[PDB]
Amino acid sequence: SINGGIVVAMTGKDCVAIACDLRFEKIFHYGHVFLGITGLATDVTTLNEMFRYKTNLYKLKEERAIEPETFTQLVSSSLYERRFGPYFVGPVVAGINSKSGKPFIAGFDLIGCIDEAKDFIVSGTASDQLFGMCESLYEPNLEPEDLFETISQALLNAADRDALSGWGAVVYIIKKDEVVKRYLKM
Amino acid sequence: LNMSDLFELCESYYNKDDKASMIMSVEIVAGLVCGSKFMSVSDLDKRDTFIENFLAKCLDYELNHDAFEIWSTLAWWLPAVVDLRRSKTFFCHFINADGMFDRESDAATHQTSKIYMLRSILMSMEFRAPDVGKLFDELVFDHPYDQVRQAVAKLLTTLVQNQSN
Amino acid sequence: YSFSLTTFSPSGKLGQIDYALTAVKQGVTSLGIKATNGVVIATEKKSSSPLAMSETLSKVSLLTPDIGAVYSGMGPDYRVLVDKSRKVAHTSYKRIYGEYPPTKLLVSEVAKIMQEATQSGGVRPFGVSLLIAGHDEFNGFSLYQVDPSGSYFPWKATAIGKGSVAAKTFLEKRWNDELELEDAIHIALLTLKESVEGEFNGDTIELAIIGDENPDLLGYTGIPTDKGPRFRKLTSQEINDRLEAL
Amino acid sequence: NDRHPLESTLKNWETTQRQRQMEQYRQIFGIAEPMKRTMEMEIVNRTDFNPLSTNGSIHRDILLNKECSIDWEDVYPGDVHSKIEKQLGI
Amino acid sequence: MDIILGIRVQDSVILASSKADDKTRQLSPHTLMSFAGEAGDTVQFAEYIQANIQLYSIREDYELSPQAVSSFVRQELAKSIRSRRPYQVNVLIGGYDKKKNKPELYQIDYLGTKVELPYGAHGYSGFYTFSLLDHHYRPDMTTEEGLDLLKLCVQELEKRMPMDFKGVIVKIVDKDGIRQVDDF
Amino acid sequence: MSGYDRALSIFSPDGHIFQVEYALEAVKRGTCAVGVKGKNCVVLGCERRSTLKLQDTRITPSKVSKIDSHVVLSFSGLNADSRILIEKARVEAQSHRLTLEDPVTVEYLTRYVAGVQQRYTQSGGVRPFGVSTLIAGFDPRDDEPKLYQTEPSGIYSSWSAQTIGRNSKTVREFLEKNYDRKEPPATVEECVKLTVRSLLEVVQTGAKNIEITVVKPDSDIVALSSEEINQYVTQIEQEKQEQQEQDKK
Amino acid sequence: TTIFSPEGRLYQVEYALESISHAGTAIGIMASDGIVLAAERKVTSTLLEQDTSTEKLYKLNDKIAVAVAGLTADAEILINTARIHAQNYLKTYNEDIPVEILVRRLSDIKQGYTQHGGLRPFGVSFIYAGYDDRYGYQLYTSNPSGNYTGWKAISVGANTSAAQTLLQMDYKDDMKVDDAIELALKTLSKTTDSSALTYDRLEFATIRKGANDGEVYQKIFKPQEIKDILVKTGITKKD
Repeated sequence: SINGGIVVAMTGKDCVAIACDLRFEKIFHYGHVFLGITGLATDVTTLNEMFRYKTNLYKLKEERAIEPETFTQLVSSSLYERRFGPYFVGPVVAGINSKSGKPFIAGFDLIGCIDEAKDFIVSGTASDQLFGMCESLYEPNLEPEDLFETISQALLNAADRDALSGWGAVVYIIKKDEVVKRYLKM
Repeated sequence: LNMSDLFELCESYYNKDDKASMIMSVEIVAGLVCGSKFMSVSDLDKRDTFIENFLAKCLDYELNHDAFEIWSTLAWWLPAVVDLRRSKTFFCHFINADGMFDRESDAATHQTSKIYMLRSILMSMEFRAPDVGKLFDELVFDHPYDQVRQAVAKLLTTLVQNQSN
Repeated sequence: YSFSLTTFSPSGKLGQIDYALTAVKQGVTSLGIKATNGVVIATEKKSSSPLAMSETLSKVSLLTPDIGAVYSGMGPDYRVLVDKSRKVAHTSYKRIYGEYPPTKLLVSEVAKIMQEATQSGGVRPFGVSLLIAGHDEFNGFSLYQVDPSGSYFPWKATAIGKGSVAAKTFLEKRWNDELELEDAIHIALLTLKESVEGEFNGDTIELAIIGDENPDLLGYTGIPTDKGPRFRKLTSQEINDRLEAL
Repeated sequence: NDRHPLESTLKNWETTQRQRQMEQYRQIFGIAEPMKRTMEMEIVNRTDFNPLSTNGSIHRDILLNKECSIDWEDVYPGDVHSKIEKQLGI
Repeated sequence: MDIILGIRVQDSVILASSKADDKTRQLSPHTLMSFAGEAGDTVQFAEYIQANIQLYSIREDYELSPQAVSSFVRQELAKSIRSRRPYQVNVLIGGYDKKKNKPELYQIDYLGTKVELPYGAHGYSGFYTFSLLDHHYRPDMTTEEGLDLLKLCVQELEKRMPMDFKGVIVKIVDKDGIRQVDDF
Repeated sequence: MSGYDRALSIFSPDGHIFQVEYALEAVKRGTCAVGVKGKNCVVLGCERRSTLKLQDTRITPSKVSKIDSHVVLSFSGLNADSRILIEKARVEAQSHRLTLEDPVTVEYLTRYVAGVQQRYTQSGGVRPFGVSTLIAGFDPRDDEPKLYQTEPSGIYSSWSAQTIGRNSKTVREFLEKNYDRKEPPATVEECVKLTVRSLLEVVQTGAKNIEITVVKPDSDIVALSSEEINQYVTQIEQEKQEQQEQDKK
Repeated sequence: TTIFSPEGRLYQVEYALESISHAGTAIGIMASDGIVLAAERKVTSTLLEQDTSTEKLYKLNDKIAVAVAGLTADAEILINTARIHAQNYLKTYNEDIPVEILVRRLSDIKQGYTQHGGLRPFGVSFIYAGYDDRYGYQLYTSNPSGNYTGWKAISVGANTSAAQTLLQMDYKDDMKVDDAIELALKTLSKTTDSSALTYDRLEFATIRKGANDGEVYQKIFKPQEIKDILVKTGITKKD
């Protein structure tokens, strides 16, 4: 129900990550592609319904699941359709090409301009505290366990250190043939 | 097998609730009456007393619509292929079937089935029917039910036709 | 209001579509072959006069940069389907997914257009059978046939038109599951050499391939991400050079 | 009103552009030309009913000169008895 | 006034709605909605929802889960705002899931924001109900403890707002379907 | 308009031998459907054709269809059509309340149904429905049982008992002898017993083929199960044995 | 032209029913713990692409499948409409579509194409399959008329009558999915016009539960998996 909240996304050697605020995850999945949406909670849920629909129909019509880059073009072209009255959101797609193995992260404004940073992505209000933390803690080509470590400490440090009893974070760590969802509490 | 092994097969297939099981019972009855040209005098008697009790159990109470279709099919088809005098109790069950002309009987559909089964037997024999002169004194032409009054009119038709040659 | 066409004949047949398959059966033959690393589609060009310039009558057509088409039947029916097929690829799929549709999704959409013409008052079914051939990252190379009914079929090889039964018998006799694109081109040139009504050379024959990407034909450099057209239409000199290797 | 400036214009754009074209053809070519063009469109629209397909028609795109052009309206589009009793009158 | 309160218990959902029409609609044998807001739009929206779930229940000879009625209510609430300036509406749906034997409670905002709850309120309340509920609330609370928590909650609301709200109607969904319970 | 009346031989106008007559032929070939009123109930009953051995009974539709909490519809003729005809009536009734703060009246559920059937007769090379229906129930705030029949032409009529479909002559003949309009069945049990006797004369085999729905005032709609109609069938068959053995000779 | 025969019967529906009576055989069987679908495919073409992903059998959503007898061009229009309705129900109610609601949905569209004279009817018969919590494993059939019926085992298309007789004598209410695998393969081998059954002539699928309590899984079998149930069953066209 809480409006806003933050999502963070990050690349490692053959792996991806998606951190998010709990206390209803912002982070959905459609097969191997993950979508963290920040913003108005009604638009986060309406977009979940809309992309679930579109991606189930895709899987039915095309005999295979929607790849991270294709899903990026679908989310941007769907968001653009809403041009005069958009979805009040910051979507963050992620996922590992099932035919290549390359990490992918992208994020968008409310009408679908594609960012495609090769390192990390942020979305939500007060992003630029986390943008500094994430630029400070990131390094290229991590293993999955260090990749979990850098994204989780970014979330903890940029966290409101005054209300850490109200805390809770979900970190999806996504690999080629495996996905682990760690819930994380203090 | 005995004859009675075929009287227990006929009994086992007679099942009011399944039309096809019920047909196989009436096909064994038809076979028992048709097979009469090959039967010995004691097997004849066994067949006649089995047929008497079997027909009485099937037809004297609680006839359903699918049973009436199968028995009306036998009543048309059987006299056209075997002489009903080969078996004392077959033509006798239909000609002497009780309450077949009782005006007070509210069982009018049952009574109509008896009249139409007898009519089918008399239509299938025609000028070879036995002395049915007792029927002319028994006919109602005054039944309260419309169904039993129209089986009587169609029966007088076949009785007049049987005399008319 | 007693209004429909292509109603059922008492033997369980659609009738008008049957007459539409007799128009297809009268056209100049076209054929298609799928190989291990590419595909081929081919046909003959029949001149109404030798004064006609058959550089203008293309029969083999680009639907998307990885998908080709060819027909047998009524060419006018085929010029109108090809331009709807092109519009469909862009409007239904490229403008939603930023990538072109597969050769099973575009064949379904072409077939949906031909089905709607059978189930209508006011319109006759199409007088064309279409061979659609192409490539996609997850399905790989594919060839399909579409008939006036709106029925579509995946084929390893096929032929349609006058010479089609003798072509399909040659295609069964010659096809094997390890063909390559230079092999399939030779088999297709051999098959049209039997079906040809007129003269056989690089000017009378249409031939296209969906093969490797050709980065020359993209017409701009700087973006390796964009591999460049798989669909290539053989030049009349290449056809004459391969017809010298025959 | 609170309603977007462009909304009523883009709602009626397809109708307005053809209605404006027919008036130019009346003016430059005379009443016969829009009388011909409206009757062709009437035959195409009225003889082409199929309750499960709403995606336009192939001959209407030839008639309207839309056979190689995409609008946002063609990439972003938007009961068989209810269709039947509208096509025939209730 | 137009207050709504909610205290779901181990084996029931308790919907309390302000006394005035109830502004709470029986959607089925085991589902209530309560609603609050701009009196024209909400009453008409609730009857549209009720007619669609009654039509489903007749057309199927079946019940609709408290989830499915709730997501239908959010989808129709959101779909009603796609040509309109948002009307003030809040929906509090409580029902009994007879295929899993759980009572369930949902809140929907004017923007169409589903939240699945232990307890909820709208219309005429601040942190006084929410603090009083969070201190006393338990996952296994009984219906009699729930009615006492609701009495504490209505007393806290009465003490802070001594004007006459004419008490509230309380209604319960459980194994036995809708029970209207007398409370004061 | 039919048979031997023919002036100077004859020739046909626009007239009788027509699509609606062939829809009436489709209705007569569909299973027997019956309804009888009582003092304070109405019972609708139907013939199932005897189910095939591989058919699935728990999901098989109840033939008598509830249109609303107080209205019930049964039919003979084409099933597919009756499914399309019940959908229109159900949404028409739910829409009635949503726009009139009033549940649909039984007479408005009969004028609407026959009314929509009449529009598919009138014109257009859209065919009429091969369906005839019984519509039964109660109005709200009343205790009078109602029972209507509708026909493919869009004609409708009120009956205190009626039958449609296969063999319905013989059933209507039995009802005219057993239903007294001065003293109708005074209790639900007798009303159900009368419908089971009425159907027992025309159904294929027995208790399998009958199925009944009882409507009562204040939305008390109640399908009877196989086991409940088996105890009615058995009681009626007991009374047949009792009547036969109470022969005096 | 959608006018009645003088018996009150529809000529076009009867002719569409003649068309599907040629259109290849399909069997469905409802075990105590899953549904089996199987269909026989007349591969008279060597160059037709077997190991194409579908022809007779299709997914409608994550727990519903169909078999088709009839025109595949007609079937694919209905199949897409059913897929759109399944996802539009899931979008509305957040819950997976009940099988009865979808099977009868396609039975209401197919009746409309039989009433209006501008439309020919659809030449298709569907043997639906699926799971939901309202009932459990359900097996339904629907035909060009818009009639639909619930079954424990059923055949459609060619050789229906021989297949129904073979089902009726071997079907048991308490059988397991592996017994329904065996039965559907036996039935088709005891019904086929082709000399013996083989993996490319056969389309197969199942609707089991698996090991994990929340699962229902719809394996539409690839050719190699069908070869394994063929060699296990004793149909076994094996080296």
